[PDB]
Formats: sequence, C-alpha cells, structure tokens
Amino acid sequence: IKKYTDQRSLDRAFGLVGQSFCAALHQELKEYYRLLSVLHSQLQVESSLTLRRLLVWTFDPKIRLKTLAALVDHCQGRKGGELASAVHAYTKTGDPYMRSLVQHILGLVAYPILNFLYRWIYDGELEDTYHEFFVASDPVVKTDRLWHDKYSLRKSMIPSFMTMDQSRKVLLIGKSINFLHQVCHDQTPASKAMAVGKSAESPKDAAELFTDLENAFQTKIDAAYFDTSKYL
Amino acid sequence: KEYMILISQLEHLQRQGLLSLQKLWFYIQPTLRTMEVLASIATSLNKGECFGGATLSLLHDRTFGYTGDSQAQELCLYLTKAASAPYFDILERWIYRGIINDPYSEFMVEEHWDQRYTIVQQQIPSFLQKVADKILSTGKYLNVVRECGHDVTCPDAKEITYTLKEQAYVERIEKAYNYASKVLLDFLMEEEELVAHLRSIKHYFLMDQGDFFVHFMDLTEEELKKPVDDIIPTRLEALLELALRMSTANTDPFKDDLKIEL
Repeated sequence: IKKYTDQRSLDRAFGLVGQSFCAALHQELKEYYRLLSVLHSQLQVESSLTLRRLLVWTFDPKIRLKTLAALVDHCQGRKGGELASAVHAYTKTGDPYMRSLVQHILGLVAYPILNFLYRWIYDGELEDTYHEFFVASDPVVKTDRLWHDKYSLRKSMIPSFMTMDQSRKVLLIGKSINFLHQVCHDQTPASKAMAVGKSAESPKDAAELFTDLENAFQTKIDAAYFDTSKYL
Repeated sequence: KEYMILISQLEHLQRQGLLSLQKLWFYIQPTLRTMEVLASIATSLNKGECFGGATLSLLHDRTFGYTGDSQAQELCLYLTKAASAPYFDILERWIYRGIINDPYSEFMVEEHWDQRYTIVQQQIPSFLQKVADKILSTGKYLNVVRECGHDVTCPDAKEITYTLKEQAYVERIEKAYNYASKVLLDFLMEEEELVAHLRSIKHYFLMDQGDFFVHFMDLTEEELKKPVDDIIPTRLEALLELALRMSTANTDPFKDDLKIEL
C-alpha cells in the first residue's frame, strides 16, 4: 500500500478515478494506524504483554487488510472505466463483511463516473483530459451536423453497473443536449429547474445515499430524457 | 489551524506517554494527504507564476483532475471558490459603476472616445472567452449611460457567483447587458432620435427629396465650372442654407449639420 501511494503521485494523469481509488486506499490505510496506536498504549505503563493476545487483536485486521490485498491485486493500472468493472466484480460476491467495504469503493469509483454524466445531461460543457468516462467527448474535429456520431461508447471501459441499454441511453441524451446549444439557444431545456435538480442531487449524495442508486439513477434520467426531447 | 490542532491534542496523551510509531503513523497518512495536495498545488504555482484570471483558470482545471478522492475534491473546490469570490466581486464592482481598480491588475479589463477595453489575453475567467466577451460589452454599455449621468444599478441587490451554479449566473449576466442595451435603446428613442437621424441623413444623402437639391443644382451650374477660389466656399454654404427654406424643411436642427468639402 505504501508503494501504491508512491505511484499515486500525478497531476491528475490517465484517469480521474485512479487516484480516487487510492484516496480511499489512504482512508483504509488510515484505519490500520488507529489499531497500531491502541497497541502502543498497551506497551508502556500508565493487561499482560504476551503475543497470544495481540495475535487475536491482529486477527481482526487480518480479515480487513487481506481483502484489501485482493483489491490491489486486481488493478495494476490507474485508468478509470476498468476500475468500475473491478469493484463491481467484487460486490457480486456475497458475505457483507468485505462486500460492505467494496461497496464503499463502488460508491467512490463511480463518483467520478456519474459526475461526468448528470452535468453533461444538465449543462453539457465537456471536461475530459484522458477520457475517464466511457463517452470520450469530442475526440473528432468539429464539423457541421450530418448526424455523425462524435460520442462513441468504447466497450473496453464500460462500468458493470451500467448495462448495455443504459450505455446507449446516456448517449441519446448527450447527443440531444449538444444539438440544443447550436439551435441559437443557450437555455437549459424548457426550465431553469434542470439546474435545481443537479444541486439537490449533489447535496443529497454528499450527506446521504452513499451506495449507488443504479436502479433509481436510471429513472429520473429517463424523466430527463423525455423532457429535453420534447422541448427540442 | 486544523492541522496544528490535532498535534496538540495527542500531546495531552504524551504526558500519559504510551503512543506508538504506528498510532502516529495512521494519523500522518491522512495528513500527508492534506499536505501533499497542498504541496503539489504550491509546486505548480512556483513553476507557473500566474495571477488574476490565469490563476482562476488553473484552479478550475484542478477541480476537474482531483475527482475520485472526495476530500481532495472538497479542498480543490474550496480553493477555487475562495479565489473566485474576490474575482467576481471585482466583476460586480465593475458592473454597478465601472470602477476599475488595479492593485496588480487582478481583473482583466483595463481603462483605455477610445472604446478600447480589450479584455486581455493575459487572463481569462473560470469559463471560456465567451463570458469574457459578455462582461466586456457589459462594461461598454454601462459606460455609455455613465457618460450621460450616474444612473444604473445591478438588478439584484447582491451579486453572488460563489455558488456551484455558475453557468446560470453568466446567463443572468447576459440578461443584464441586454437590459443595458434596452436603456441605451431607451436613450436613443427619447432625446437622441437615432431613427430621425438616419432618416435625415441616408436616403436624403443618396438623394430622397430632390427639391432641396434641384434648387441647389440650379446653383451648381452657375458656380461649379472651375475649382474653388478663396471667396467661393463662403458662397456655397450661403446657397445650401438658401436651398434649405425655399423647399420647406420640416426639422431645421437636423439639417444644419451639413458642412461643405473644399
């Protein structure tokens, strides 16, 4: 984990998700050290100092850090998209001991991913540097619209919590939101309430709903896909 | 202040001193995180040497890159919000009067008859040049009404941009300079009469009512045979004003603005 933090040092390079995964890896590194400080308070004078009792005080971190060694053995690279297919393969295992811990990572590996998504539904100002989302926004030179697909979805980095029909769905909203910018209108679709919703969602996520809402996240974007279409 | 206050709290446990090289090691890996991001912003600022809006666009780029770690995102947001609340206050203090003050040229727009506010390519806001062109032309229209008198106020009582919504705030900046156009279009239609000025010039300047000019064309056939002498252009203005009122002009202060080329 120390060498993973040594390789973490980037500006923010080949992925927004990659050092977000190591940020949580610094949070679960952090939890190991509070368990070291309660051991040093045992050592001096202020229990008996045998190994057989600290063995079972390290046996409870032994279920903690060993399943973090499986999380670091999956990914050598730091590119996002394939990180979202890594933690979703770890939450398909049962046993909510580390499944709660990989759901911590699933809610945070996704958090750069869906932060690409709902703003591109709401305002549509492209903010990619190394295409951390599966929709690489504007990799082709700007041309007049002949219904040409500039936003490809790139199967090699699809998240496993986003299925095949929702991957084509967010392209269909993201292609229409750019077509209403060059319509001599800068108006976000049909209301200023499409700004309101994004702010509500971001505070709600900040204090509440830490686990991803992949069943309910696809509902109100469909209740966004229908209103941006009829206004257009 | 938050960094130095944890170090003093565990020193209360140092008088009961049993704390470890490991209990300390856990608390320093979160606070190496806080310091390494702060160092890597500082290292970029030594290589950069930026100021003003050029710093604002660098900090806007760090809100993009530091995503994936929640708490590295929260400070890079807060550093951008603490750099923009000075800057967009210098924006708003240019919108209500046109007070351009430069301690070290924080804002882009420098003071120039000239109409030379010329944004700068040195700096750019948190958004692209489209909002810089939008706020430049805002300062151009508010300075036109300021030339008449000191009467305009920003439509809100307080202008805030230090909020997560920012693209809906440059769109309430664009509905503001549209209103500044409307009160300039007001000032055209009330006192100035732009439409009557363009009516009195243009098609009359091609030639609209030739009865003003065929009276003057009677007096281009007696005089205009040779180039002008020293006593000739005194007569030509006397003949323009003679041809004014023989053909009954309807508004005399719109037709005394005609002068005569040598």
